[PDB]
Amino acid sequence: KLCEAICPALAITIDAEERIDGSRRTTKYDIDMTKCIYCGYCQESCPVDAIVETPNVEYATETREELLYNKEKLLANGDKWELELQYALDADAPYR
Amino acid sequence: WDIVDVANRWENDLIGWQSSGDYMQATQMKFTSKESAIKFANKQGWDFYIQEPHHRKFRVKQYANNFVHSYGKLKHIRTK
Amino acid sequence: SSYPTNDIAENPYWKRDHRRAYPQTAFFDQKTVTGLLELGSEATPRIADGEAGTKALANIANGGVSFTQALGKSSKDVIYGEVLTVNGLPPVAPTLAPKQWKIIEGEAAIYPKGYPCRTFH
Amino acid sequence: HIVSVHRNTENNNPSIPFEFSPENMKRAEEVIAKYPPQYKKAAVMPLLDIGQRQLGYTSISVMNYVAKLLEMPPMRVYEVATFYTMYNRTPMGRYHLQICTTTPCQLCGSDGIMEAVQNTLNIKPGETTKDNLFTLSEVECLGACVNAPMMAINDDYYEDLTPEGTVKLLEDCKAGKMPTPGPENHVRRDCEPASGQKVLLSKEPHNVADFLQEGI
Amino acid sequence: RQYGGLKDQDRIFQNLYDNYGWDLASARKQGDWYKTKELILKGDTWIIDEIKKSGLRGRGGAGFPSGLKWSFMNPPGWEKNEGPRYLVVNADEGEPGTCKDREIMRKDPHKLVEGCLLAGRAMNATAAYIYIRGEFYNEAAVLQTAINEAYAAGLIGKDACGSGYDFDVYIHRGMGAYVCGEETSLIESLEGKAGKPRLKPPFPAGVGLFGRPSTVTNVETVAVAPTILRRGGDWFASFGRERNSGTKLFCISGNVNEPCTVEEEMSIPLRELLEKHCGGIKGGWDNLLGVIPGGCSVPILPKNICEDVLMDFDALKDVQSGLGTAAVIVINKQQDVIRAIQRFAAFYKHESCGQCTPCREGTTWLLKAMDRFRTGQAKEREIDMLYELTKDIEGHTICALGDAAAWPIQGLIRNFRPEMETRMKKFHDEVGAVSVGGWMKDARVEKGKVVGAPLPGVHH
Amino acid sequence: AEIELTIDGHKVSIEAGSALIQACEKAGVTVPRYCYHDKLAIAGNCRMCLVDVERAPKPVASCAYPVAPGMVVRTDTERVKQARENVMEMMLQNHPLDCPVCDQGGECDLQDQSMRYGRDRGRFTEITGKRSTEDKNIGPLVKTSMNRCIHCTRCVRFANDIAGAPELGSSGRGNDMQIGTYLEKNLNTELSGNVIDLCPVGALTNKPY
Amino acid sequence: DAYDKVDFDVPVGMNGDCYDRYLIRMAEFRQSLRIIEQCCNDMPAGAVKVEDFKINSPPRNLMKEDMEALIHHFLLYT
Amino acid sequence: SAGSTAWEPVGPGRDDRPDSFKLPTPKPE
Amino acid sequence: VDEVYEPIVNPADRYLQHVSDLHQYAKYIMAALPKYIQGFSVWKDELTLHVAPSAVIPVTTFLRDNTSTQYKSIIDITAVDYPSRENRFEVVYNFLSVRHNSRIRLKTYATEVTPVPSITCLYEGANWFEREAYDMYGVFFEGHPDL
Ligand SMILES: Cc1cc2nc3c(=O)[nH]c(=O)nc-3n(C[C@H](O)[C@H](O)[C@H](O)COP(=O)(O)O)c2cc1C
Ligand code: SF4
Ligand code: SF4
Ligand code: SF4
Ligand code: SF4
Ligand code: SF4
Ligand code: FES
Ligand code: FES
Repeated sequence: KLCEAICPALAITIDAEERIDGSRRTTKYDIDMTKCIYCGYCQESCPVDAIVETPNVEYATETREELLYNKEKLLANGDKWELELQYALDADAPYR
Repeated sequence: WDIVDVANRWENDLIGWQSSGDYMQATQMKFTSKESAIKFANKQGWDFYIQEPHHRKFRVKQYANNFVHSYGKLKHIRTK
Repeated sequence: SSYPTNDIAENPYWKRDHRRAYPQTAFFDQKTVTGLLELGSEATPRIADGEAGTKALANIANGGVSFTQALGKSSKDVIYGEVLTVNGLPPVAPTLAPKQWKIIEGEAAIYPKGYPCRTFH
Repeated sequence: HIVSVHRNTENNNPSIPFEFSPENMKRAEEVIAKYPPQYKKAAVMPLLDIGQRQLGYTSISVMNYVAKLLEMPPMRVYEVATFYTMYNRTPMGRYHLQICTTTPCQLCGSDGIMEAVQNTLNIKPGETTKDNLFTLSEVECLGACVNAPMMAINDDYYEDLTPEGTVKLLEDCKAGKMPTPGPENHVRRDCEPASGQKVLLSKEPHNVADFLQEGI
Repeated sequence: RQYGGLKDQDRIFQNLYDNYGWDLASARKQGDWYKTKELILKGDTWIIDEIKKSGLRGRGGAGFPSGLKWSFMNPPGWEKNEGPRYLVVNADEGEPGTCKDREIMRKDPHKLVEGCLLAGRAMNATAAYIYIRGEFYNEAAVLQTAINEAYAAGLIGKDACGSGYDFDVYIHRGMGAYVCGEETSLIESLEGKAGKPRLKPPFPAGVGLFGRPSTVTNVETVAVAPTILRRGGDWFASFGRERNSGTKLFCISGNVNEPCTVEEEMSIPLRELLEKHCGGIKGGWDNLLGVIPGGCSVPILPKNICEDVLMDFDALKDVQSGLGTAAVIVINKQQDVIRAIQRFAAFYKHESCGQCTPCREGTTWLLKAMDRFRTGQAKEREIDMLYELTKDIEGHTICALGDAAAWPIQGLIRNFRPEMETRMKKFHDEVGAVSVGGWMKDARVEKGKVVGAPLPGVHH
Repeated sequence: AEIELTIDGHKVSIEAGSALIQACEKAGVTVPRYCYHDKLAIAGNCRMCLVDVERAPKPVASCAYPVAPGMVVRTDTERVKQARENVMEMMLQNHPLDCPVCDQGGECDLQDQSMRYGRDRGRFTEITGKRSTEDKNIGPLVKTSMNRCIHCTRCVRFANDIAGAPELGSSGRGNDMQIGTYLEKNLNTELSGNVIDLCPVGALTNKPY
Repeated sequence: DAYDKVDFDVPVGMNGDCYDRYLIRMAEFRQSLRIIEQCCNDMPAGAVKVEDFKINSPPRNLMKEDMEALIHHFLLYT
Repeated sequence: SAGSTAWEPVGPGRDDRPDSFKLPTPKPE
Repeated sequence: VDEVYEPIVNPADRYLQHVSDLHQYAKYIMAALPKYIQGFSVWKDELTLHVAPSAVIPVTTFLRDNTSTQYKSIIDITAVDYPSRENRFEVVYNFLSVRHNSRIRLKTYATEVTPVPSITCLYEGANWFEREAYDMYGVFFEGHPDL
């Protein structure tokens, strides 16, 4: 919950609990992209490189409720763009 | 400010966010002393309850009391 | 990195802690200024020794002597040397980093002579 | 390394009973009487060693019985047994080899001693042999730095050792009589310089009553 | 003047080599238990002033003058405390290199017993516990035997020596700990606790054993005392320099031709001690790399400073060292001094009580570093890092073991730096480059373990 | 009886036999601590309360030094700052990088006092790595992660002195010291959760939270 | 920042009109170009941020390996 | 803002008053 | 570059002489207008003069017209809320002298009902800044043509 604290716009909203295997994990992770300013402080605070910001910009919609991203919509977005994220990380991490 | 029940927080149906209608749920003025607070409140006409603090009571502490003589049965055995 | 900050041995933080060394916000009311006038300063004392001078400070800490009184009780060497200058002129608004301007004309200049703009170094 | 946690087993658990014999009980009370009646907890160490000798290792049952006797909570016994190292909380062998690897005994050749024992027994420090006959352990200085190198076999110091001597000493302890303590072979003697004494060369001592002060 | 001539006529610890009996019949011939009754009837002030005029200093390593610290037990208004007053003897002999307190009990126990009785008289003690190492089992059984003979002769017990002073003597066999040799951890061991030290204040003389006043002495420090009292004090001042008076057992050991244990007057030169009472160095005086004159708790000395340095507290202190239990540990040039120092660090890691932070952690850092400097897996600037790590310990601890874990590494760095740097160059040529912390370039955490580099010291 | 003394130039009065840290608290001087809690017995294991007293050569423990008339005490001079940095270096050698999963993040004294009285960066890079330790199972209400212990002995003192649960103790020796019940037990007391509020580090944490 | 360690000139104009301001703005274009060329010719090595991890977040190769750096990261980003 | 630090973050600063503006200390005697 | 060398330095040692100069200048001004100047502070090449609402127009005239202090430009006006005070507001004027290359400050105090004199009589640029401070904090700037 460092991404939830440093975010200027307070877009992020998280709620955790102990998973069945005894680990720490999330049950809720939301982003209101109508609150987001795309600052990148959230990809800077995470000490595990989970949350990232893709180079994608082609995600316009016809409704404002498709922009209240939840955990499942983000996990699939990361499964999709992983190859692009690996390129950007392999050429950005040393400076970051 | 003290809460007004109906309009403090309630869960949204859409995504699970917590809503509100109380506009003073996050405002917290800070003052240097009690008298300034009370004056500012009265000048603005707000009704207030004062919460007098609770301070730790001073009592002597010695490292020697850990190692004192028991003329009778040991009450408890110390570890450290 | 830079060397004396990446040095692993003789690089204590309390020497390169420039934040906790911050310069205090000094405050000077008329009381603290008349004492500097009736008395002096650590650089130019004019104060009596012992508890006598201590209570002399105390007389000014409270309203015992005023600023106009000690402005009129100030000899020429006091004013002309601690309020004004030795020459008698008042000080001017100081500059931290002064700038002596200079003009460039002709060929070096950004614009030729005809245009209504010039060039300062 | 040191182990500070216990996991119960069929041979070392609080349900195994333990009880000092009449002899060790009499000795226990003679120990408890060395100390003030209220600070009988002070006795916890010698009683733990008495149990460690009656029973070859210091089990949880031993600790619990002693804490019963001294009316202390057991955890204040478990601390004591864990801290001091001579309380062996695992089953041991018949012959605990305690070899000094400290700087003096190393400059006098203890590494060859440890290697000879590691090759003879084919055992590493902190291990036990298939016979339950030799529990090895490298240790710190044992107060015999002058008669270096050295070793110990169940509270008995064997001194001024050589690898051949340590091998054959293990061969004797494995089977039958073991030699008496002190310098190996007794070709040399305890703390006198090996060449022979240079200092106290007489056969009757100066009695201090012959040189008293003019008072008294 | 020039010293080192102590003749047998002045040697206190006769029977150091089993020339005579230790039994009660033979200690009488030696003069033990001679006129103790009148010595008890002199009083506390005469005994204390005699030990004061004598200048008898501590023997466990801290040369605090005796007589003084015994007087601490006798302030005004002590009787009104209404309680027992105990005495303790620090016969624990955890100090690698040290052998003397063993010899003092397995050969001449009755001097120790009479020293307990007399220090107790001077300090008005009702008893005297003796803390012995558990590894010293047979020595303890002998001391109990002689203590029991003294009960038989009345020298200890009720109305000791027929005087008007009740006094018991109890043996307590400590089951293995170096730190328990320290003053306060000893007492907490006698209280049936872990041997974890206590802060000072409160001093033992005010609040000690079982809450009571008490005092912790070295075996030799009381063992000599009956003889200093019997024989007049002034002659003890005649030994040694002004503030470093008297005789002192020396346990020599190491790469010497003839390892030995001997008795000599203090302020004797180190070189005469090495050449005469022993066989000289193995390989010659110029086959000398260094010497450790107080055991592991003292920085090493180089050959230049062994040429003229007296074996006293003061001069050894003047060369940034000190006299401990006077146990000399000698080291030729055929040895790896760095291996000796890392061993001392592994020792102190094994004997830290684990109470205060700097010892708990700093000792393990020091071990992890010295195990690397042994193979060169380091940089040169890591040595100045190491000097700072020792300064992180040298004054922030409870007991003195933290300082004792620091100092030898300060002495290695002060003197034998190039050997460290040369081993490091040897690693940089023979294996590869290295960074801070022993990480190479190919080092990586693959499958739960580091694989791309050697790992010094890991045995588990 | 109340005495008088000096602390960073300020003068204060408190009763005899008192700890210096209580005096400093009276005079408002902020002093660090881990092992000292007001309602518990004293010990001196953390070694973070060190201050300079003109009477004694080394810095001394405010938590344990008795207060005496006329003693002068500085808490700002370079020796204290160095000693505090050194102690925190030592404390954070073998502390795991668990802050994100530690439930004390945002309310840990170790963070705050390392940021305030400690170094910007560490010099422990050793390849043999940090000490480890196993987690104990002392019951549902208290969750453990004992790689995070600093061995303050607040837990022990509370249990054995204010609660009456002497099952909690200090096993082992040295760096392998381990606070725990030597065998699997449960912290049977109705005051068990106050331990959670006492530990500065998140080695004992509330479980349903 | 470094405007004292790099050369440039300041245009000035009479008449106070819009034309003079336009000429000043174009002059500032060209002088800024001079400055860019100079800075590109002399960009010193070193850090780009204060080396005090109590103010500026550290690198990640330390935050993932050193304790004090992770603490400082946590506090600065909370 | 409820996560605000409980420890004082930056202690008292450092005087930079020139000595000509410091109130004189009387000589002790 | 093998090793980068950046010396360790305090950023405030750069200011000490300018600070002594500002102290002397403030002392002159307090001696010159004792009726008005209550105090002055200094902090890192920034001066501040503390006054009362009556003293604003006079001191501004001195700071605009006097030769040694030709503070002709008006950089800003700002109010600040300190509710702990009786007079919660604290109006702040910043000034500049292109002549001597210096800035200076000037602080007053006010309330939700006690107004402040307007310096539009002197600096026309204060019009908008005072309208801002009114709208933002509620301070009333007496004499203002269109507040
Ligand atoms: C950790 C530690 C261990 C010690 N171990 C011993 C020991 O085994 N034998 C000994 O004579 N002294 C040992 N000493 C030294 C002294 O016994 C003890 O500290 C104290 O100085 C008593 O010495 P004294 O009365 O003769 O002057 C040790 C000191 C420390 C700090
Ligand atoms: S980068 Fe976007 S999602 Fe992340 S903190 Fe900033 S505004 Fe919020
Ligand atoms: S792990 Fe990363 S994404 Fe998850 S809460 Fe922490 S900062 Fe946010
Ligand atoms: S320095 Fe080491 S041995 Fe001494 S008290 Fe501290 S932790 Fe224990
Ligand atoms: S277990 Fe927790 S409370 Fe107990 S000493 Fe360790 S850190 Fe402190
Ligand atoms: S206890 Fe340790 S891991 Fe947890 S927040 Fe504090 S410093 Fe971080
Ligand atoms: S060094 Fe081996 S017995 Fe002492
Ligand atoms: S607070 Fe004093 S050492 Fe812990």
